[PDB]
Amino acid sequence: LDIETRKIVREFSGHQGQINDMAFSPDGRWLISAAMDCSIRTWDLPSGCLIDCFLLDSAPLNVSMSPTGDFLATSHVDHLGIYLWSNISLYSVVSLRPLPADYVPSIVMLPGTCQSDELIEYDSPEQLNEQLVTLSLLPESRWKNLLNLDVIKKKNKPKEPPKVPKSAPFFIPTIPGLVPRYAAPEQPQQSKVVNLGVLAQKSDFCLKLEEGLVNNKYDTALNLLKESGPSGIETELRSLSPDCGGSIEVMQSFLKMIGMMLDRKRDFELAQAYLALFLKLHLKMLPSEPVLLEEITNLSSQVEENWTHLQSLFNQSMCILNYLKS
Amino acid sequence: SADGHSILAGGMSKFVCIYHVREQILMKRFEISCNLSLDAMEEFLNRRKMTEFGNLALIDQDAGQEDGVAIPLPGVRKGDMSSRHFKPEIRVTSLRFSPTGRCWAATTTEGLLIYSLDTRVLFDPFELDTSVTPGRVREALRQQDFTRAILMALRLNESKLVQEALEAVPRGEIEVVTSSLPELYVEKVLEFLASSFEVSRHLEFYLLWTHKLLMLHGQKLKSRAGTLLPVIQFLQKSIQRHLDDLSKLCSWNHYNMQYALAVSKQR
Amino acid sequence: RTASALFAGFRALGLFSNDIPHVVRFSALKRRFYVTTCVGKSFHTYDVQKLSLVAVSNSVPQDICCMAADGRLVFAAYGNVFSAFARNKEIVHTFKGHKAEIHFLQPFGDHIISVDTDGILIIWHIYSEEEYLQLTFDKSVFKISAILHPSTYLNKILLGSEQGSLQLWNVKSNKLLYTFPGWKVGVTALQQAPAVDVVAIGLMSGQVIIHNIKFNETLMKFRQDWGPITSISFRTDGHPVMAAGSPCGHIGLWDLEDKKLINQMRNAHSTAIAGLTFLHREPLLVTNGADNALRIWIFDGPTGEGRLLRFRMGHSAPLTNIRYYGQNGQQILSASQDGTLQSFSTVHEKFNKSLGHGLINKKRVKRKGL
Amino acid sequence: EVAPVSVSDAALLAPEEIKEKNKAGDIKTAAEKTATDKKRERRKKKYQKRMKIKEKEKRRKLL
Amino acid sequence: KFAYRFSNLLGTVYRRGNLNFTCDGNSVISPVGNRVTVFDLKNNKSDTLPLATRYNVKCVGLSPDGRLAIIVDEGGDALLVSLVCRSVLHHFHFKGSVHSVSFSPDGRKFVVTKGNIAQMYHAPGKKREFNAFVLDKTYFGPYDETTCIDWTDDSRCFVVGSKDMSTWVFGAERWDNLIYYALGGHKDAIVACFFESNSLDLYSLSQDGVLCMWQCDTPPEGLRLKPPAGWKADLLQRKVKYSRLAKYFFNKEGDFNNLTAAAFHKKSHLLVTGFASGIFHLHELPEFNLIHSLSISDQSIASVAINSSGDWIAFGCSGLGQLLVWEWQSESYVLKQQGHFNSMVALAYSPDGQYIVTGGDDGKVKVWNTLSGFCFVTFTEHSSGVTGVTFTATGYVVVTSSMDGTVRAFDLHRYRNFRTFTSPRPTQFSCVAVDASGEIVSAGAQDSFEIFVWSMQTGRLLDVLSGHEGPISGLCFNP
Amino acid sequence: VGKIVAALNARAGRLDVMSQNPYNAVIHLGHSNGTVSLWSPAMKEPLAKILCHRGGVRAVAVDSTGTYMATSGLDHQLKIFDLRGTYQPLSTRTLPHGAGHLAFSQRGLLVAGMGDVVNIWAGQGKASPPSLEQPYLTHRLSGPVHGLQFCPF
Amino acid sequence: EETRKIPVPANRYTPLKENWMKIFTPIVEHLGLQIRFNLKSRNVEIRTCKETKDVSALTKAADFVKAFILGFQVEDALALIRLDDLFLESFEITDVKPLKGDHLSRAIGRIAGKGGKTKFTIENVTRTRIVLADVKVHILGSFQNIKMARTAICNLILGNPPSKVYGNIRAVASRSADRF
Repeated sequence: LDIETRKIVREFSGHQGQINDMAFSPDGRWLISAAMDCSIRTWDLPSGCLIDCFLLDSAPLNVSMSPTGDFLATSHVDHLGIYLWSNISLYSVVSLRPLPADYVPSIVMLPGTCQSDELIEYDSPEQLNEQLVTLSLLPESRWKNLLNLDVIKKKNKPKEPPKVPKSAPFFIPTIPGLVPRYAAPEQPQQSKVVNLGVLAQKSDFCLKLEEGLVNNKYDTALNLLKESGPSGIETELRSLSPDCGGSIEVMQSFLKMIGMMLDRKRDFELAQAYLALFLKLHLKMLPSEPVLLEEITNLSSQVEENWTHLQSLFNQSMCILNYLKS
Repeated sequence: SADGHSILAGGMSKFVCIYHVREQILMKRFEISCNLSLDAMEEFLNRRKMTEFGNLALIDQDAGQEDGVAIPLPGVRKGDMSSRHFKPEIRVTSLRFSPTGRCWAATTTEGLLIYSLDTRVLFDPFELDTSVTPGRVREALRQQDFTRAILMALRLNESKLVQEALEAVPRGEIEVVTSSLPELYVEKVLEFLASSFEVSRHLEFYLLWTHKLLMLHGQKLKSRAGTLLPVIQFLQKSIQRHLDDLSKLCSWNHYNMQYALAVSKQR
Repeated sequence: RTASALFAGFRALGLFSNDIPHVVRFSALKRRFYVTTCVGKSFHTYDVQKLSLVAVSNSVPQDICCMAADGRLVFAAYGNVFSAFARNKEIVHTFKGHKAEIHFLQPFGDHIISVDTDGILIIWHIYSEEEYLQLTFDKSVFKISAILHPSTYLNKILLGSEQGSLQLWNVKSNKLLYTFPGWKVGVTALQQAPAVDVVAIGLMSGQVIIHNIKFNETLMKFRQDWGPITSISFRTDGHPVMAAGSPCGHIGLWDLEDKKLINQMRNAHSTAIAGLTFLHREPLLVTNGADNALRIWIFDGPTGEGRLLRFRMGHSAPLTNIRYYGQNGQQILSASQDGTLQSFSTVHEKFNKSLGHGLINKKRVKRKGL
Repeated sequence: EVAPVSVSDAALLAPEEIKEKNKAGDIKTAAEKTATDKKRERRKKKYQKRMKIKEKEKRRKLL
Repeated sequence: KFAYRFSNLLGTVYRRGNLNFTCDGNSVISPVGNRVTVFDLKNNKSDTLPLATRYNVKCVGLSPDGRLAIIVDEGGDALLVSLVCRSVLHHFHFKGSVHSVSFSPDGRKFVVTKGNIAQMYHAPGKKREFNAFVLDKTYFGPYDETTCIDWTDDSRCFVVGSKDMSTWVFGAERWDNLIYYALGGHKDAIVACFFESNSLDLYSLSQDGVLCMWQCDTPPEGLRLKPPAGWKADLLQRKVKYSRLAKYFFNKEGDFNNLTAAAFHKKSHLLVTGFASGIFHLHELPEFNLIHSLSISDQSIASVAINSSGDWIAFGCSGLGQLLVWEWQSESYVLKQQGHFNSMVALAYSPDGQYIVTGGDDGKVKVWNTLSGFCFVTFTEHSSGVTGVTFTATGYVVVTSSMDGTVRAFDLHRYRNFRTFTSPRPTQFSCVAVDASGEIVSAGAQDSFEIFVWSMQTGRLLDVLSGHEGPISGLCFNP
Repeated sequence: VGKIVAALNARAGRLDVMSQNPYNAVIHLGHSNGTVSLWSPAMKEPLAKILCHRGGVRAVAVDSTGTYMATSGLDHQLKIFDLRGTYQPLSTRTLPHGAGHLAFSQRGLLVAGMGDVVNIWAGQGKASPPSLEQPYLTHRLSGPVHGLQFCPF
Repeated sequence: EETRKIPVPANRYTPLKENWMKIFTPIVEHLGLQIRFNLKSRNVEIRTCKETKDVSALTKAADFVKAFILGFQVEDALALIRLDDLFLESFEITDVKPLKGDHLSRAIGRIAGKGGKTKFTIENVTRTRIVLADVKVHILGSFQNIKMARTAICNLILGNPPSKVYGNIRAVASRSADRF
C-alpha cells in the first residue's frame, strides 16, 4: 500500500508457508520475504512480478538488507549464527527475468559456502523515421573544434621551447600513430632501398573515394572519417587538394558523400562540420572548376531547407520560455 | 534547495544535513568522505595506539612533515608552513545548489564534490494502481491508444517506459496527444523532455514535442510560472546547447556557398 | 544451474566453536602455538597468546566432520572425502577413494591415516595422493572408536574398539603385533601420557585407566559418574595433574602422584565438552564446546582453583531477531534465546561487542555476579 | 589553458579598441562642415585651454 | 524526494601514488587522495570511480588485459576492482606496507613487495572464494626495503630494486642455471630498474643519479628448468654471469639533483627521468643520447608513466598536485591541470547551471565546466587569498573579493578584469554580494565593521553602511 | 669543559657506521664505497682509507687490544683485518644473511647480529684472531636485532 | 654462404677509400660479416660466415653500403641498420613530365633553388635527406615523410612556383605527428 494515498498498489502471492520476515532494498524496488517453506522470494515492485526464488535446508527466521545494499543477512530456526549473502548485481551485470508465480525451487543453496511484456527495458532505434533528423553521439571534441584548430593548437605549446642539444643526432625513433592514415607501410628479408612507384602514393581515405564514385557508395569512406581525430581530419582534407596530390575528380566524390549524408538526415552535425572544414581549406580553388559548382548548388539547397526548419523550431521554443521567465 | 522545501547545513563534520523546513526535522545525513587519513574523522580515537605516555602524535607529525618543500612555522593554521598540513582536518567549507535543480556542489578539504539526481537511488511513483503496469502500457501501445498509454506510463516514474511510449507515437498524432494531455502531467513531460535532450539522438523529434506542448500550454503555465522556475531553466539550457553549435555551423556553410555562388555569376 | 540469480552465499558471522574438538598446533619460523576450531563449513585459527584471529579458511561443500593438524598442514574431512589445507586458508591436496564417512584422521609423518564408518583404514601419501595401504576390520568383531600413535614407536599405531579390545599394529610390516583383551565397557579416548610407554584409556562407564602397553600393567584407575570419557589431557609444567571431560560439561582433575581427585570444575561449558588440552609446559587449559565458546583456564590460584583467563564467545542459543544497525552498515544487532543482546561487526570480529543480559537491579548483579 | 576543445570564441579585444570612434560616431570634412559646427569646435578648444591653465597653476602652487 | 548520488570529485587531479595508462593507452588512471579518477583524453572526460577507501591510495596495479585492477591504500587494505563494470570485486588485507604492485605481462602472476621481501601470487580466477589471492612464493633477498618491480617479457624472471643499494633478480620458476642473482655498483638507493625488449639485459637507476648497464651471456630461451628431485623423482622411478659495460651520470659534478622518477619504453628504447628540481630528460638508452629536456615546476616529480604506444608521458607533482601529459613528438601538452590541496574555500553557480567558479587561499579564481570535468579559465590578478565569489544574474560576469582589499569583476566574453573596487581606507574584504539587476556591488570587512557599496557601471563608491558592531558574518541580496 | 674542539666534514655523504679503537683512540667510519676512514680531531683529512668490501660497509668493530678489525658489508662477507701495520684480511667467510651489527668482548669473542638471529664466534685468542670456521653459540630473538654490546666484566 | 655484389662509380672511389674504416667497422663487429673490396671488378662484396648470427644482417648490410655510394653521409646511412622504419626512394626527374634540354635544366634549378635554399628548406620541414644527381633524385626518411617530400618535388617540377609549395607542405607537415 501507498502511505500517502491509502490504496493498494501491488499484490504478491505464491508462498506455500507462513511468512516469517520481510525486508526492502535501499532503493525500495525489491521486496524480499522469508517463509516457512524454506524459500526466499524476491519481488520487483515496479513490474509486480517474481524475479528470484531459492530454497534452503532450514527455514529462515529473519531477513535483513544492508543499507548500502552489498549483503543480505538471514537467520535460521535452530542455528546460532548470522549468514551473509552477497548481491551479485553490484559487481556484475544481471538481466532480470520474470519467473512464474507458481514456481518451486528444486535446487537448495547451502548457507555458509561460497560455492516478455512483463520485463522493463527498452533499446532506442538508430532512426525513428527517414524524414526525421538525427544526430550521432560522438564525443563533442571530435567535431566542434574543426573550425578553430589552428588557434587552439598553439596555446597547447609551452611558453618556453624545449632545450635541444646540438650534439643530438639527426634521426630519432618514430611512433606511427593510433590510426594508420596510410593503409600500407611496406610491401621479412626484403630490401629497404626501392625505386618510386613501389610504396603507397594514396591515402586509404583517398582510395575509398575513388571506389566510391564508381558504385555511389561512400559508407566505407564515411567510416574511416569518423575514427580519426580533428588533427587527422584536417590532414585528409588538406591532402585532397590537387597541389597535395588529390585529383579534382576525387573532391566530387567527397561532395556527393555530404549530399548523401543530408539525404539520409542522419549524422547531421558531422556533415555540417566536415563540409565547413572543406570550405575553409579550398574556397579559393572552388569557383574555378565548374564540376564542383553544381555539387555546391545541390548542397546549398539542402542546407538552407534543413536549417530553416530547425532554426524556426528552436526560436519559437526559446521565445516562449523567455516569456514565461518574465 | 531550488524549490525551498528543504535546507542543507554543514560545518566541522563529515556530514551534510538535509532538513525539511516546515516540519523542522532532519530528512537525511550524507557522509562527504570516509577517508581516515584526515584528522577528526572519528569520534573515538583508537585505544590501540595509546601507550603509557599518550598517543605520541608529534612523532607521526614529524614523519609527515618530512615532505620538506617549506619549513613548519609554529601557530599557522593552514598552508604549506602550517604544522598540520599532511593530515588536514575535515571541513565542509561551502555548500551551493544548482539553479537548474538537478545537482548540488560542496567545497570541502577533499575537493569539489558534486551530487546529481539519479533514478536508481529512489523509487518515487506518483499515482499507482493495480491496473498501472508496463504490460498494460505495451498493450495500449499495441492498440494505438497513445494518450492512455502515455498517461499511465507517466503515473509510473520509470524513464524507459515513457521513453518507449513517446518514441512509439508517429508524427502527425503529436498534437492529438498534446491536446488530450491534462495540465498536471505537463510539467512531468517537460522534465522528461529536458532530461532526454542530453542523451537522445532524436533531437528534433523531442523538439517537435516540446514545441507542441509549449505552444498549447504556455498561457496556462504563465500563471504558475513562479513555481516552475527550476524546470523551465533546465529545459531552456538543454534547448540552448544543441542550438548554439548548430547556429555556429550551418550559417557558416550557408552564406559561404552563396558567396561562391556569387563569384560564379560575376565571371 | 545456480539456484539464485541475484544472490550468493559469502560467509557466516558470530560462530566460534562447534562439536568438532579443537587442535593445538605449533609453528615453524614462529615460536607460538595456534588453536584451530571448526566452524560449520570452514575453520578459524587463533593465537593462544591473546585469542586473536589470524586466518579464515575457504569453504567446503559439506559440513566438516573430523579435523587433524600436523604442524605443516590442517586436514579436514567432509562426507566421504577429505582435503589438506595449506597456509590455513586454501586446499592444496584432495583425497578420494572412500565410500563412507570418515570419523578419524591420524597424521603420520609424510603420510595420513583415515578411518571410515564401515571400517576401512587407508594410509595415503599426502603429496602424491596415492594409497599406500588398505586395511579392513570386521564391524561386528572390531569397530574402531579411537586411534593413537604412541610416541617414540617406529611405525606403530594403537587401535581401540567399542567392544573393548585393543590392537597394536605395525603399518610397515602390515602385521598385528599384539592384542589387548582390555575391558568390557568399550574405549572412547586414547591419549599419550608424559611417559615413553604409558597411555591413558577412557571408557564409556566414566573410567580412566592408566596402562603400560609394553609390559601390560595398569598403574592406576580413576572413575567419574558423569558418562563416557570425552577427552584426556596431561599437565606437563612440573605438576602431575590429569584432566578428563564429560558430556555433562564437567571436568575432573586427578593427581597422578597420590592417585586422588584434586578438584572438579563444574559447568565449565553448558553443553558437552568437545576437546580439552593442556598447553605444553604451561599451566593453561584450552576448552571448547557446542555452546559456541572457546575458553582458556589458568591454574595459578591457591589450592589449584582454575579461573577463567580468556574467552571468545558468541550466542549460545538460537537467534530470535536480527536487524541492521546504522546507515554505514558495518554492524548488525542480534537477539537470542539466552537473554542477551549482541552486536556483530561485518568487517572484522575485533569490533564485536555484547550489550549484556536483561537485568533489573543491576547494582545487585555487581555484588553477586551473574 | 590546454584543452582539445574551445569554450568561447572572441577577438579578445573590444571593437572600439581596434578602431576608435568619435562621440558622435561620424567624421566630417572641413568643406562640408557648417557654421554652427565650426563655432562649436572653437568653443570646446577654448574650453580645453581654460581648464588646462587652471590645472597647471594649481600644480605650480603645490610645488 | 531527495534522491542524490555522488558523481565526480572536482578540484583535484593528483595527490600521491603512481600514474598509469590504460591498456589501449587513451585514458590515464590517477589517484586523487582517497579515490581514483580515469581521465579519457580520447573523449575529453573525467570520471571518478565510485569506490572509496579508508586511507590514501599508495599503489595501483593494472592487469595486462585491462579488465582488472588492484588498488592499495597506505594502511595495507587492497581492493580488486573491475575497470569494465566500475565495481569493486573483492577485498584483501596485506599484513604490511607495500611499496609497489606489478602484474606479469602474461597476466597469470603478480608480485607484491613489502618490508624486506617480495611475495609472488597467482592472478585472480573465475572461481569465487573467501580469500581473493592464493600466495605462491616468497623471496627474502635484500638487506632493506624493496622499492620497484619489473618483469621480463617472457615472464620467466623478474627484478626488484631495494634500499640497500643493490638490485635482486629472481626467477618466476626455479631455474637450475638461475635461482637468484644480486647486482651492486651503486652508492645510493635504487629508484627504478628495467629490462630489454627480448633479453635479460638490464638497467639500474640510483637516487644519486647514476645509470648502470648490466649484461648477461645467456639468451632468455637459454633458461632451463631444474632436474626433478625430491618426491617427484620417486614417482618417476616407478650459472649465468653479469657484467657492467657502462655507467652514466645525469648531473654535472658539484650539482646535487636527486632522481625521483623514471619510466622506460622497451620497443622505442626510450627513457624519461624526472628529478627533484622539477625537470625531466629524455634519452635513447643503448647510446644515451639526450633528445630534449623540460622544466615542469619548482616541486619534485613524484611519478612518471608512459603509455603502450610511447607517444605520451605522464608526470605528477605532489607539491602542487599537478598532472601533465606530454607528447614529445609534437612538443605540446594534451592535458595540464593543477590544484592545491585544502585551498578551496569558495563556490558559486552560473545562472544557467553550466559553469562553476571557485576561489582559494592560494589566490587563484578557477572556472570549471560541469560536463567535461575540467577547468577552462583561471584568473591570477588577486595576490592574496580569495574570500568569496559570485555570478551576476544575467551576464557571464563573475565578482570576487580578496584579502588584497579589492573586489574584481571578470567577464567570460573577453576574459579580462574590466572593473576593480577598493575602499578609500585600507581594509580587507571577507564576502561579496551582487544585485539581481547587477548594478550594485557590496562587500564587508574584517575590521572596519562596515559595508561598502559601489556602482557596477560607474565604478565609484556609492555609500558606506555603518551600525553593525563586530565583524560581518555574511551578506546576501534578496533575489 | 663544554666546548667543541673540532668539526670535520667527512665529504662522504650520510654517516651511519661508526666505531672507535680503545687502544688507538681513533674513530672508524664506514661508507658505501667499501672503504673505512681513520679520523683524529687534529687533522682535517682522514688518517687512512682502507678498502675492505666490494659493496657498501654496514658494520665495523675492533677488539680491545686494537689488533684486529671486524667488518661486514652488502656483499655478505665477514672480514677480519690485522690493524698492526699490515691491513690485510686474515679471515673471510660468506654468510647466508647479512650481519647488521658486530661487537667484541674483552676476551676476544665476536658476535654478529643477522636479522633476528645472533651468532657468536670463538677462538683461542692467544695471539690469534677468532675462528670463523664454526660458531660458538646461537640464539633467536623475537624481532630483528638493532643493537649489541658485551657487559665489561 | 650467400653473397651480393654492388657496383661503385669512379666518382665515389676516393670517398670510399677515405671512409673505408668507418664502413668496415660496424659490419664486422655488429653484423658479423666478411667484406672484401675487389680492385679489378670495381665491386664491393659481402658474405656470411660462421660468426654471422642473424639472417637479416645481410639485407641491412647491402642498404648501408649502397646508400653511401648514392652520396649519403656515413652515419646517416648507418641509421638504416639501427632503425628499420627508414626507407630511401628513387626516381628520375623525367617520370613526372617529359622535358628536354633547357626545360629540364630549368626544372633542376627550381628544385635546388638559388644557393640550394629551396632544397634545404624542404629538408628541414619535410624531415628528410635529399641528394640531386642530374636527372635522378634520391630521398631518405620515414614513410610519411617520403611521401611528403615527393609531392613537394613533384609540384616544383611541373611548374608550380616555389612560394605555394612552401605554404602547402608546412601546413600539412604540422599535422603528421600529433597522433589523433
